[PDB]
Amino acid sequence: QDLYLRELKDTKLAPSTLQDAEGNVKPWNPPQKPNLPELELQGPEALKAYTEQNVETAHVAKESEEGESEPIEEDWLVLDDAEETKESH
Amino acid sequence: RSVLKNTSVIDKIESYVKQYKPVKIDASKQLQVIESFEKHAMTNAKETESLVSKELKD
Repeated sequence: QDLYLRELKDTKLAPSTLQDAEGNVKPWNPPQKPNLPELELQGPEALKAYTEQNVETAHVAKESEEGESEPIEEDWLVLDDAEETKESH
Repeated sequence: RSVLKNTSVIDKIESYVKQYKPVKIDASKQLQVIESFEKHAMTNAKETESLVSKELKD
């Protein structure tokens, strides 16, 4: 069907200079290559956070420590305050 | 990864995860201080345990 044929040939070929050969675009007055693959290519890193979330920050955890190796001057206080609790107990 | 047809980053952040695959280790650092706390605890415990065993029979 040459209706279908000529329709599909113009359908294929009229944007084929926008897809097959990159002679960017004749009817569109703004250029097409600085829309999606140049501006909007960094789109998702213009739409999400840059240099922390997309670079993802493989980050070292803060090494949380013990009671800093001091028994004496606080274990005696814990012992005497425990005497005071057992007074109150 | 086969979802994104225009991939270009999934091997990058894949390698970024496999870089940080030795993530970070923990700490069972306490082998000097925790023995001191259980030493004081076991000392007071054995003192109290023998004391009340004496005082019950007394």
